[PDB]
Amino acid sequence: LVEMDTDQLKLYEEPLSKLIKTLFPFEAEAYRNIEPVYLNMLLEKLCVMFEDGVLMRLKSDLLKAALCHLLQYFLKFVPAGYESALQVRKVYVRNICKALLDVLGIEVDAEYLLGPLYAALKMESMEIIEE
Amino acid sequence: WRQRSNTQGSILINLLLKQPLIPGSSLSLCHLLSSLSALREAQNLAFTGLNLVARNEGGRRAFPLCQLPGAVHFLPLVQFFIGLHCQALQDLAAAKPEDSVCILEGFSVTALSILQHLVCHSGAVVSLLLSGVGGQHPLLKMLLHLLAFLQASVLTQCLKVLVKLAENTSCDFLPRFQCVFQVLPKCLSPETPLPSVLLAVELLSLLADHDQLAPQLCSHSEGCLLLLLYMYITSRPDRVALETQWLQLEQEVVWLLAKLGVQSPLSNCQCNVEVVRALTVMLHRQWLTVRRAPRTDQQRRTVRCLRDTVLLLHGLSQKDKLFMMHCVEVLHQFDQVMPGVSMLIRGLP
Repeated sequence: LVEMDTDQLKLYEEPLSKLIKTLFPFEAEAYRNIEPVYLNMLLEKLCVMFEDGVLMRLKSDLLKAALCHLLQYFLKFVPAGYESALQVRKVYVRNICKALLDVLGIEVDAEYLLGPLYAALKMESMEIIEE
Repeated sequence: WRQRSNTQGSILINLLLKQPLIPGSSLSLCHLLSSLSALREAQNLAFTGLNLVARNEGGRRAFPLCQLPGAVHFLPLVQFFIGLHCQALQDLAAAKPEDSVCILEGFSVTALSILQHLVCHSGAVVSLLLSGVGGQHPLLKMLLHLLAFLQASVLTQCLKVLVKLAENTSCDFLPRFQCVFQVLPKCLSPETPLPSVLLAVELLSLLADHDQLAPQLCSHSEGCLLLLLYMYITSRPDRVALETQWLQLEQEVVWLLAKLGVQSPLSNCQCNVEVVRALTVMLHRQWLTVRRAPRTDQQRRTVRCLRDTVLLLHGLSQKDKLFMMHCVEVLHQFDQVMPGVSMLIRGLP
């Protein structure tokens, strides 16, 4: 929808997307916020968006930032779960990291990406804690 | 492609779901599907991958093949299951109960064969095999060692999987795959089953496309791998093969010969000596057809095979200036073959 909405997505703005982000899986996270049935697939639609990493495509940077914040929230929401794969998450994270590098190449502020970078530090810190 | 490709991926998942799609197994996946905990996690990932495969879909591509990341993920999980089957083969390699472990490995191999059918169904699973350890997949290389080591049927399934992989594989990738067969040809035996040998012949046709196997030649006789395989084909004991199935193995050899004939590149060669013996074996089959003198579909297939055999015999006469020297070894057969050729001309309509 966000690519399709275009100027209408700009008319919807970051807030209609933010309201959806607030509505689902926001802050509380846990098993209840994310459907067991959605499982990887709810993450996978986000992962496909992460794979596109289209911050530039979105008409509004703030809407893109809200989507990036939602992705950062999704990473905070993400906890290892049945039907969720850390390697799949790492591949999504790698797609997110490439998107983050593109945002880094042209970002006025780290903004949501700095929150994503903190999420990037998380798990990588766990890998440092182990490996 | 698109949703229809995803449905084809789902159909491959449905075949894995079906108990068992593989022959000789009561159940496929599920209890048969299931560190051991890591393998269980991989099996859950494979189920997620199967759900992902349902959700999402030149010459090496061949017919366009749907590619699913989940199918590739399932293939990695399948590789872990294959690794458990490989570990039983590795334990057998270490050895100088275990059969039950081999039976569990065989069920895993049957699952791997179902996975290989799924790999034929899904490009991404094939692509992961194509990338390999760095080439041959590390699990696949272990499987190739296992194939060298029921078990013969699993090896035949692996050879069939290799032939499917070879069609998926780029000819340069197939050449890197090629020469695995030369070790396999040494593994292949008259004692080893003819149906397995027919799968090897299908693998040999895939090998003929591969450049390294194409570099391997009938010339150099017994030392040449192709000639030695032809010599086994020339014996044609076919003890495992029965009736049409024995004819089908001969027909597969004829198709492989036709592929060699199509190729521009294709005694001194055991295979050339074998080809006169093979022509005599074809003549014996032709004599049976002459004795039959095509209402049965198998009989109709045999008549087409006899027409193919006659074309191969015509090609063999074109191939050798000394057609007569080859003929003199097969001359008692050749007089029968000439009667058979007249019967074949009568058969042609």
